[PDB]
Amino acid sequence: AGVGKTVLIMELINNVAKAHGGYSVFAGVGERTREGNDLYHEMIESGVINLKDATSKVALVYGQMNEPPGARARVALTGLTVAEYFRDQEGQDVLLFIDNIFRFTQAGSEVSALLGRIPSAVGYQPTLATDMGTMQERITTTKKGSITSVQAIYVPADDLT
Amino acid sequence: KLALKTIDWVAFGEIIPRNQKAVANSLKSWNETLTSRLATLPEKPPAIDWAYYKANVAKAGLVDDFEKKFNALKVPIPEDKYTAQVDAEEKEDVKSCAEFLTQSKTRIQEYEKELEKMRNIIPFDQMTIEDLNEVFPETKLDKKKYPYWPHRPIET
Amino acid sequence: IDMEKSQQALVQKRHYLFDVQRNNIAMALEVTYRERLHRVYREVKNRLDYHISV
Amino acid sequence: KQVAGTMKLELAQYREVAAFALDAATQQLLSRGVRLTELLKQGQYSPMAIEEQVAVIYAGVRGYLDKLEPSKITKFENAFLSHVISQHQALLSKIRTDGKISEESDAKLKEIVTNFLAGF
Amino acid sequence: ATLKDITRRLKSIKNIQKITKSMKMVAAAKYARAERELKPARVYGVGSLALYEKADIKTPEDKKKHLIIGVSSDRGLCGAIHSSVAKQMKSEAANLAAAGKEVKIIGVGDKIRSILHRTHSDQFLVTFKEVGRRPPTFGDASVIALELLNSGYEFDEGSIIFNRFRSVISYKTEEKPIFSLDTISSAESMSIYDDIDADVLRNYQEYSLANIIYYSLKESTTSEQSARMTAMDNASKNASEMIDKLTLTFNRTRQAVITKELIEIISGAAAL
Amino acid sequence: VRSSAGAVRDAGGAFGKREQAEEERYFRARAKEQLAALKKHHENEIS
Ligand SMILES: Nc1ncnc2c1ncn2[C@@H]1O[C@H](COP(=O)(O)OP(=O)(O)O)[C@@H](O)[C@H]1O
Ligand SMILES: [Mg+2]
Repeated sequence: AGVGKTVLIMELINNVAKAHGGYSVFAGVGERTREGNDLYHEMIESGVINLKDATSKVALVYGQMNEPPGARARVALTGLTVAEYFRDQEGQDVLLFIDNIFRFTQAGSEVSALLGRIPSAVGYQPTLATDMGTMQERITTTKKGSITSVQAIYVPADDLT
Repeated sequence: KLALKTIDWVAFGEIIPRNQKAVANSLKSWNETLTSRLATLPEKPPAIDWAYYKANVAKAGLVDDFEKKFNALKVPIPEDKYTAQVDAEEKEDVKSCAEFLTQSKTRIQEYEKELEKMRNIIPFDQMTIEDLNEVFPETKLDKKKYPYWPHRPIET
Repeated sequence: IDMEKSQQALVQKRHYLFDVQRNNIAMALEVTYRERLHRVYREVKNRLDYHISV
Repeated sequence: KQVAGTMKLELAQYREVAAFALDAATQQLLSRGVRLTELLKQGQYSPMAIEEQVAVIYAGVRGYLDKLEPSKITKFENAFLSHVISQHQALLSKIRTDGKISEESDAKLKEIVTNFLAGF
Repeated sequence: ATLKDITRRLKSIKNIQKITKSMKMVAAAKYARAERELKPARVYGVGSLALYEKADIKTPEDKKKHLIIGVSSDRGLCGAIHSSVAKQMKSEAANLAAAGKEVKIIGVGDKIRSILHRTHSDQFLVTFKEVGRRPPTFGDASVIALELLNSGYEFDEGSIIFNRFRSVISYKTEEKPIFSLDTISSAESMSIYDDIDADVLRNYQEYSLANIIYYSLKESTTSEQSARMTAMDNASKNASEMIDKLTLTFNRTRQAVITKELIEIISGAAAL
Repeated sequence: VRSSAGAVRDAGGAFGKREQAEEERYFRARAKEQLAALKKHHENEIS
């Protein structure tokens, strides 16, 4: 926390997304709502989000950290679905920014104990790897389209292990 | 009530003889503490809500008596007896304006006298040894102690 | 000559030490007076607060 | 914003070379860092008005306190506050109302600090 | 602390111990070389001092100009080498100034300058750095003597303080007097020496100054290398004791963490 | 349990800060020297 994940991802949106022909998607998963509003207004100012015409180049999905775990565990899938559609039917390049994709895991962990599952190594659900794989495996560049996925991943207490 | 004459401090510190700095610094510090205290105290004593208060007491007569005694009775105020240092000011006028000024000005007068005397002298290419003896009494060769030629101690 | 001129210049402003002393004495008396005022005020309010608390 | 920025840079540089305690440049860098450090100390239940904080930090960061010892900085801070709160209430009101250190305000601040430093 | 704090501390101390062992080995090699080079310089310097102790020269008791030279190095981590020398220098300088003299100081090595830069900061005639990087040579002593003579502080008496190397484990701080030719000329023991005007004697004094400085350099470097070897050995030993204690603590903490996580899992499993 | 390179400054204990300062002071000195040389070269190359 406090190292530059959000600033770096905003910088990437500033560079790549602004000068990118294809569409773009931003799924804010379990992050501060202040930042969601700041991004909305910065995008409106830059022009990627146009409130007047139909020339907007970014679709936003928000599941911020005031939501109950059920919504945080699924807003990533909602953003991923929007990106998947733009990949397949539109048959075009897509960007997909997620911030953070650790809140998906964490939100999955906040309900596992109440669903009757014994916990795993460190208070995590037994299905951590499978639950994360069944999501990260739809964010891919198939032969029908191409998703460039940038993910911010919180590392609790700087512990990379 | 209060209007304190302003001060310059770097100026103030120029006027303390070395034998008197030990009291000057203490006076500075005491001024500092007192000024901080005065700033601490408020501009006015806060008011009193006599009506409400006497409305919230049983023996309204007793509180009325205290209120009236407060109104009639006032507080004293100190005097300038501790300001006897008034006297000192006049004494200073003597050194500053009468004594030190006067002898200082006379010493000036003499220093001028000497300066214009030393500035109006013939070009040295025209002068004579008697002239050096008189303008500079340092070039005189005392015969009272070296009567014989050269009147110098040759080891010189 | 210049040394004497500077000394004379300082003579003019010699009076600041007395000025400081006067300011100090006056404002010290003022401080004591204000302390007396506030002390009577505080004691009387505590005095009467006794009765209301009772 | 104007003053705390330079203060932030000065403390950031100071914290790097702090673990020890030669040359004039780095010696003065440590001196300035320490002066600012003792400037930031404070008591309890005595918060300061923003303009007063600006005055103190400006005095400290503009090389004025670099002459003083670092054990006396608290004495300065306190006395300077007491002096300004009475003699120069107008300047503090100006800084609060206009919300910036204008050029005239900066020149005043400069002369007040220069006078007070020597007179202390 | 927590397990990560202990792990980081343990790794750091292990690195420190490795480094100190390597430095002890390096210092030991340099010490062996320094002793080897010190034997001949020992005979040479003792010979150069021969004259003054054979023709007993008493310094005049009517002169105020004195010189203090203190030989050390730039390198640290040598224990109480620079400390002893600086302590004795300030002792002697205080004594001289209490006797009403006009002392100066030459510092051969930074650490001497630093130790004496708070007090005696103004008596530094000149100081020399870059000592200790390579073994001192006669070139260094010649340069020091040359810059002492060139800098026109004609001294009336002298002293040099260096750490005489006794043994691989011990050293002593000495004070070898230095005389100016004013004292050699007016010494009755010197009336026996033949073919001696006041010019050959001046060249002889300059050479003897270079000789004594070189002797002190060799003794000081030998003692310093010995002290650095000893200091590094002791530091490595202390790091080893600290590593043992921290390894015990780390093992306790690792087991405690395993037990804590396992009990959390068990409680969660049984609390369904 | 092993040790790795650059661990003294990873712990951040006393040795870490001591090393950081021992580096920073030296390189501030060298930067000052190099800046002086750069100014001298600037002046000497105007003509
Ligand atoms: N490029 C940058 N330049 C300067 N400061 C930065 C930069 N990126 C981040 N920061 C600092 O990090 C803070 C923001 O961190 P942020 O990236 O929002 O947190 P996180 O990465 O934990 O989401 C800011 O207050 C700022 O001081
Ligand atoms: Mg963030």
